[PDB]
Parts: sequence; C-alpha cells; structure tokens
Amino acid sequence: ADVCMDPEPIVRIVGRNGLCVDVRDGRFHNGNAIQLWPCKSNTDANQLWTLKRDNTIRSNGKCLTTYGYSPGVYVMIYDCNTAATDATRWQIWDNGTIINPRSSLVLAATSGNSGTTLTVQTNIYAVSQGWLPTNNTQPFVTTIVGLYGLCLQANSGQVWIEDCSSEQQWALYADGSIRPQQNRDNCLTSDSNIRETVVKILSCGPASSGQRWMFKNDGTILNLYSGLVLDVRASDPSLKQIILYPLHGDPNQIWLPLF
Amino acid sequence: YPIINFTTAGATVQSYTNFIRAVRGRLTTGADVRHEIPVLPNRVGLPINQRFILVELSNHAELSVTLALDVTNAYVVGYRAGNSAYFFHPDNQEDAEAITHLFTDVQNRYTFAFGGNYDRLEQLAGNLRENIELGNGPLEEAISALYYYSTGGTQLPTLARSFIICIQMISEAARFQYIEGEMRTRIRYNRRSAPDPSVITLENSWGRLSTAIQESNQGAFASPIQLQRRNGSKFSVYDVSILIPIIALMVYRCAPP
Ligand SMILES: *[C@@H]1O[C@H](CO)[C@@H](O[C@@H]2O[C@H](CO)[C@@H](O)[C@H](O)[C@H]2NC(C)=O)[C@H](O)[C@H]1NC(C)=O
Ligand SMILES: *[C@@H]1O[C@H](CO)[C@@H](O[C@@H]2O[C@H](CO)[C@@H](O)[C@H](O)[C@H]2NC(C)=O)[C@H](O)[C@H]1NC(C)=O
Ligand SMILES: Nc1ncnc2c([C@@H]3O[C@H](COP(=O)(O)O)[C@@H](O)[C@H]3O)n[nH]c12
Ligand SMILES: OC[C@H]1O[C@@H](O[C@H]2[C@H](O)[C@@H](O)[C@H](O)O[C@@H]2CO)[C@H](O)[C@@H](O)[C@H]1O
Ligand SMILES: OC[C@H]1O[C@@H](O[C@H]2[C@H](O)[C@@H](O)[C@H](O)O[C@@H]2CO)[C@H](O)[C@@H](O)[C@H]1O
Repeated sequence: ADVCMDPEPIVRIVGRNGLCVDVRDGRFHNGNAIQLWPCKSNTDANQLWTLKRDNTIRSNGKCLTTYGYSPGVYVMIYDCNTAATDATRWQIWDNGTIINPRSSLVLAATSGNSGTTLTVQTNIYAVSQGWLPTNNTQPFVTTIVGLYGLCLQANSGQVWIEDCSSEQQWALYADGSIRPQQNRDNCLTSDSNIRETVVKILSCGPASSGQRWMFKNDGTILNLYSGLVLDVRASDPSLKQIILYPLHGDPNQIWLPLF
Repeated sequence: YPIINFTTAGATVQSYTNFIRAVRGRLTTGADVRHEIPVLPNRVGLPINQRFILVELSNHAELSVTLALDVTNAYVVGYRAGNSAYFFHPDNQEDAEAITHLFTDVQNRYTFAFGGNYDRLEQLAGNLRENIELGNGPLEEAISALYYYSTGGTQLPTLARSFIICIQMISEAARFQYIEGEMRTRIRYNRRSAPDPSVITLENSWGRLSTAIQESNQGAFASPIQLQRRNGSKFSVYDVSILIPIIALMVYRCAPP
C-alpha cells in the first residue's frame, strides 16, 4: 500500500556515556550552544528533538546548526530560516552516525564530561561520534552468546568466552560501546586496527574508534573503523582470546544478544 | 516449487542452522533490504511459481511430511502426508485460489474448517504456546502426529498442537535470529521446554516491527514498540539499530521512496 510514508518523531538524542544532546540553559537565542548533558525525565523542549522530513533536527522550533564546515567548529541552535540552508541538514545513519552532508563532518562530543559543547569532526567512527534517536535513556543490558553456545565474559582487564552461568551481562550504550555491566566506565576495547589485536577491557575514557562496535544482521559484531569483526581465535574457547579479524562468517564470528 | 529438507534423525545444531539458513535463502531474493534487514516479496504482482516453498520434515520413524510456506509472509499454509494434503482455511479469495497450485499430485485435498493463526490453533489444542514445549523431541512427535492424521490416528487437539510446534521451529525461526538461537539452544542440550515471554512477544510483534522499521524516519520509530525480556519484564524499542541483530525477515509493507 502506497510508498512508505516516513514520519517526524520527537525523540531524545543519546550519545557518549549515555548523555543527551542538550540546548544550553534552555535558552534559544541564535547561536546558543548544543551540549552533552545528563538526560532528563520530563518534557523540557531543550532535550527533545524532532526529526523533520527535510533532514533538519529541531528543538523547540529551532534548527541544530553547524557553525562552519571545518573540523572543530561547534554546533549551535539557530533560526532555521536565517541560517545557512545546508548547515542545518543532517542524516542519521543505521550505524549511529549523524552526518552533515556538505562537509561530511560528523556530530561529535570530544569529551565525555557533562556540559561539553558539541562540534563537528572528521568521521573516524569513534565512540565520541556515536548517537541514537531514542526516548530510552538507559543502555541495553544483555548476554552475548557465541561459539558452542558459550557466553562472552569479562574478568577485569580481559574478555573471553566461557560456559553461561545465569558477570557475563553487558550494557550496550547509545555511543556504540559495549560495557561490562558491573563497571560501566570500562569499554570492550581493541588497541589497533591490525588483523589479530587481542580485544581487551580498558577505560572508555578516550572513546576511541577501537571502542565502537555494531551488531550486524549476519550475527557479527563489527568494529566500524577497522572493518574487522570479533573473532574467537582459532575456534578454540580454551585459548581465552577474542581477536579482531576479517569477516569469513564461520561459527566463531557469529554472536547473538540474548535478552 | 523449491524443496528444502530437514530430518530430526541425526538433528544437530549445525544441521538445524543450515536448514534455517536454507529457508531464509529461499524466502527472500536479496533484492530488497532495508536498514540491513531483508524484506519478503510483495504479494501483489508475484507469479504463483515463486509464491511458495516446500519444507520436507522427516524423523527417526522414517515418517515424512511436507509443509508449504507462503513466501510473502513465511506462513505455513498447509501440508502433504502420503497421498493426502491439508490446508488451513484461507482467509480471502486470492489465497484460496493460490493454494490450488500446491500438491497437484495428491489424490485427496482437504481444507480445514479453521485458520492457521495462533489464537484458533491454541484454542483447538486446549493449550497456550506457553505450555507447549519445543525441541527436537517435540518436532519428531509433531511430524508423526502430522503424518498419521492422514491415516486417521491423530485427534484434532494433537494436530493443532503439532502445527504450533512446526510453525515456531521453522517459520518463527526463519523470521528471528533470536528465535533460531532459542531453538538451537534446545537442540544443543536436548531440552524440551516451552518458549519464554520474549519469544512469544517477538512472535506477536513481527508485523508491527516490520511496519515500524519500514516506515521509520532514518531508523527512528514514530511510536515505540514494546517487547519482553526472558524474565518477563518490558522494555521499549524506539530505534531500528537494536533490532538489526534480532529480526532476520520482514513482511513487505510499503515501497521505498
Ligand atoms: C554506516 O552506514 C552508512 C549508511 O549509508 C554507510 O554509508 C553509505 O554506505 C553505502 C554502502 O552500503 C554507500 O553506498 C554510501 O555511499 C555510503 N555513504 C552514504 C552517505 O550513503 C557507511 O559505510 C556505514 N559505515 C560503515 C563503516 O559500515
Ligand atoms: C518521546 O517523549 C516525548 C515526550 O514524552 C514524546 O513527545 C510527544 O509526542 C506526542 C506525539 O508524537 C506529541 O503530541 C506531544 O506534543 C509530544 N510531547 C511534547 C514534547 O509536548 C515523543 O513522541 C516520544 N518519542 C516517541 C516516538 O515515543
Ligand atoms: N500458520 C502460521 N504460519 C506462520 N505464522 C503464523 C502465525 C503468527 O501470527 C502472525 C500473523 O501475522 P498477520 O496478522 O500479518 O497475518 C504470523 O505472522 C505469525 O507471527 N500464526 N499462524 C501462523
Ligand atoms: O546548561 C545546563 C542545564 O541548564 C538547565 O537550565 C537551567 C539554567 O542552568 C538555570 O540558569 C536556569 O535558571 O534554570 C534552567 C532550568 O532549570 C537546562 O534545563 C538543562 O537541560 C541543562 O541545559
Ligand atoms: O589466527 C587466528 C585465526 O585462526 C583460524 O583458525 C586456524 C588457526 O590459525 C590454527 O589453529 C590452524 O590454522 O587451524 C585453524 C583452523 O582454520 C580461524 O579460522 C580464524 O578465524 C582466526 O581465528
């Protein structure tokens, strides 16, 4: 029936560390900054955004606008008509990226601190560049099951697979990071973009591109920046090592979020 | 029509995973994927020679049955056992005519008085999906029950319960990687167990999710879809990203811009 009629949902935009895209001090004068800020449970328009059909993201009637088309400029609120037309245009990608089609610069939060001003940076698929349109302020906690029915487990600085005893629970954040439920300021990290780097658990501090993942439709967990996927080294749970590796699709690269 | 076959005989996690992979492959054509999820063919304009796929199940007892699935929705519409064929009461003129092209061989074609929807099936079975166990054992039993209904040795309540099993371990499995895994778990540990609230909920929400995703604004939903966790607690989905690893197939709802 008919061609798909897309809507214009009013939603929050969660990003780095689970903070929200926020219009500073609830004021809407042209130029006021957009910032990360603890998400609120209420209806303050300064934290709610409407995804218009024309590709503009609006809060309280104004447009999320970029100051310029250069890495480093800040994002501000601005009158949609007065502002440069294609400086209020953005695309929200399935892999959590919000891009300005014109400069190809991405919405970013170069800091995980409350109150940090939003800017547009060069796309490198970092955690500092992952967002999610949702009214859901809390991260998704699940069990990741893999090879031989074993579960992904974390024991401080390392991560490996082992038999599932119902912590092996993980929190999937809006910024695209996978964090161990018991210590939410720690990220499933991968030092390099090299064909075998052993994935570990370091602090989410840098919000690096090696700390951002995406669950694909084919059952793989992809590292957007490297193009590599979580892999249980040589299908041997014993080795206790999860590595980055090119996609081939065998049972040792397939996972499932069991919720 | 294509024919995928599965046997509970030497049933294994790998054999089951290939089986489903085979079913998903025959349902979609790869031509239409949205937000990384394959969409099933549009019913309108689809020739009848590409309208159904035939799944053939066989068990230890050497008994065999062939289920027929409608490609536009992965719906089990009927089946064949021996020289007979049974169909669920079609719910619209078009479908009624379509099924006519299935199992043209058979000497005896019967059309049940009831439909294949879960409600009607649970009623007749005198059981809720929550009380009917799933697993390889239940699949074997269901195949037998299905086979003998043709000879006359299977009561209606049992027939219906058998259908609820096949529909879930095959159709619902093809539709959700989550549910396929659930079934894979049962086979792996030789467990017979009724589905959890999360499974029942995903089953009842396929249509809604297909719609929400397809007519979303860059993956954002206009209305949240509510789902359940294994323990029964609820949670709301507002975006498509979290579903990407959960739904494997979507029923066609509308055309892309
Ligand atoms: C993140 O998702 C976007 C979604 O479009 C990807 O970018 C596009 O990828 C398709 C290929 O599937 C290309 O045809 C387009 O030219 C790409 N750009 C745009 C603006 O559409 C992007 O590749 C994804 N990131 C990764 C590394 O997977
Ligand atoms: C997220 O929450 C906000 C506020 O609770 C929802 O916004 C309301 O949406 C309805 C219908 O779309 C509007 O009629 C109201 O005017 C909105 N409230 C406000 C801010 O006045 C929003 O729809 C929710 N997101 C979704 C899609 O569930
Ligand atoms: N015989 C059958 N085959 C496949 N699915 C179903 C069902 C479930 O009920 C749903 C009904 O979907 P629709 O209301 O869009 O027809 C099916 O998509 C499936 O989730 N009932 N009976 C079925
Ligand atoms: O900037 C942080 C925080 O500001 C809130 O706005 C406050 C503002 O800081 C204060 O000066 C004024 O008197 O009251 C406002 C409402 O309490 C925003 O509401 C909040 O979303 C954050 O944006
Ligand atoms: O280098 C990791 C790589 O191992 C492959 O498995 C190999 C393994 O290298 C070794 O035990 C020998 O070659 O046989 C195994 C079977 O291929 C995996 O296939 C690959 O996914 C990586 O895990």
